[PDB]
Amino acid sequence: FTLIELLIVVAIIGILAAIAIPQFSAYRVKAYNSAASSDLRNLKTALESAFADDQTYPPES
Amino acid sequence: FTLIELLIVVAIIGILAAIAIPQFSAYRVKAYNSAASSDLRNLKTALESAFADDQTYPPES
Repeated sequence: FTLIELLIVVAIIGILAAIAIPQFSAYRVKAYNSAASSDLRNLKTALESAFADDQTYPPES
Repeated sequence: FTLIELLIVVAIIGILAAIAIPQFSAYRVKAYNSAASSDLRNLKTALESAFADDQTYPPES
């Protein structure tokens, strides 16, 4: 509308364009880690189930 | 408790359910036999006692 109105908008667009976007890197690597430790604690039950069938842990591959 | 704990129990119940139970058949037939041979060796003394009373073995039945 008025030149002064178009001077507040550009003064607010500048504000709302920098709101300290956080580093969402550590908060995701923790999920990837806790998939692998879960997966290992599960894998152990398969190994120690298979031993109590065969008196041996499985052959590799 | 834990699934692995319930995998050792079933691995031991299977063991303690097959411990080579022996054939207790010959070890009992020997007792039945040695009752009858004892009984005969006793019965002979009654026959050969009764002869030395009557000059005869008993009539049958």
